Amino acid sequence: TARKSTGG
Amino acid sequence: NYAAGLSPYADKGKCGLPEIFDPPEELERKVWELARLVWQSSSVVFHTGAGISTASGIPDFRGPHGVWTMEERGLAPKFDTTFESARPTQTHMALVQLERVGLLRFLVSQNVDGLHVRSGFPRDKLAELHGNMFVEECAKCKTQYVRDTVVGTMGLKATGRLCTVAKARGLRACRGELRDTILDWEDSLPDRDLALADEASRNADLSITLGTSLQIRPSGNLPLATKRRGGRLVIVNLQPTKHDRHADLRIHGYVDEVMTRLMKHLGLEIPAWDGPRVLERALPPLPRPPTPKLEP
Ligand SMILES: Nc1ncnc2c1ncn2[C@@H]1O[C@H](COP(=O)(O)OP(=O)(O)OC[C@H]2O[C@H](O)[C@H](O)[C@@H]2O)[C@@H](O)[C@H]1O
Ligand SMILES: Cc1cc(F)c(Br)cc1NS(=O)(=O)c1ccc(NS(=O)(=O)c2cc(Cl)cc(Cl)c2)cc1C(=O)O
Ligand SMILES: CCCCCCCCCCCCCCCC=S
Ligand SMILES: [Zn+2]
Repeated sequence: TARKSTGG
Repeated sequence: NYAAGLSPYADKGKCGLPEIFDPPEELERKVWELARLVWQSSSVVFHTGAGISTASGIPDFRGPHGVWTMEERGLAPKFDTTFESARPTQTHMALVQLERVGLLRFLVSQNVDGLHVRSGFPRDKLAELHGNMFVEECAKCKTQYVRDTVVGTMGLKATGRLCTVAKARGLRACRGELRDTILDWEDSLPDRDLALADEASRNADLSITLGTSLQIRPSGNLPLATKRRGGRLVIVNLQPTKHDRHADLRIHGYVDEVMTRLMKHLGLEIPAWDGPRVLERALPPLPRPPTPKLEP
């Protein structure tokens, strides 16, 4: 569970 | 563009920043430094993003005419060429060669263009963290299928084809559901591929990012683990990137040019591309070339 996002 | 079935709830990040260009004097000075840094360093990991496929006519996401940049200001994106017809760039090919002579330990890519694999780059030294338009994968047994043409879905949807693997005992077809490998916003990264990239980047002592704005994680933070463990960090990108502050060396130039100069400073030929050559396993290493010359 390491999701592709920008974090915020 | 996400009429292709994908999430409209995505943070597109910071789009459309203006492109910086280093003046040609400072560029040559910098690329020389990189070349010394490559040769001087034992384990070297490269991190690619959309910026290295722009030369082939595939747009970036967050550039001046990026996909998200244009969507964000109410406009149709502009595709020059298809994924099938797109041809590997000097950078794609330079990277191929850099692996052959052991100057590249591992390659980490955010690109779904399929062009690293089609460049001939060995798959077992490549993490394709956001997927590959041409690769589909069996849900039941995890087996992958590199195709000649795109699998025709994104967002980890089913492509409407079944797995042809015949199993060890019995040897009858698996018939699992084949799905694309394209991650959607907030989809989990691939376990194997992220693990290898994570390890590669921890134990790397030089990380070089090429043509990524470094805004999407975890992909864009792997180059930092290199530094936290005492390594160096080179950032080749036209726009500024999210981690510019941590770079030991920023280069603001065209990536095809930088690599073109880099391969001369290392005294290496950049191959031409015959056409699509899926190479599952890396060949035996070629011998490491002559020592680089110093600056004239
Ligand atoms: N020839 C060039 N030389 C150097 N840089 C270039 C060139 N052409 C463009 N650029 C720069 O290259 C940079 C490209 O940055 P971005 O567009 O954010 O692409 P990513 O791969 O980092 O995006 C990651 C994910 O986000 C998406 O959702 C997908 O899932 C992606 O996989 C820009 O700063 C350009 O100025
Ligand atoms: C040659 C081909 C055969 C197919 F079966 C299919 Br599907 C597509 C292609 N063309 S492709 O090059 O590989 C190709 C692959 C993917 C995308 N997706 S995209 O850019 O996000 C996009 C999505 C949506 Cl919903 C509308 C548009 Cl206008 C664009 C586009 C193309 C293309 O450039 O047309
Ligand atoms: C790798 C370069 C591709 C640039 C051309 C644009 C192709 C469309 C890609 C859409 C793929 C979906 C991306 C969503 C990823 C989660 S934010
Ligand atoms: Zn299967």
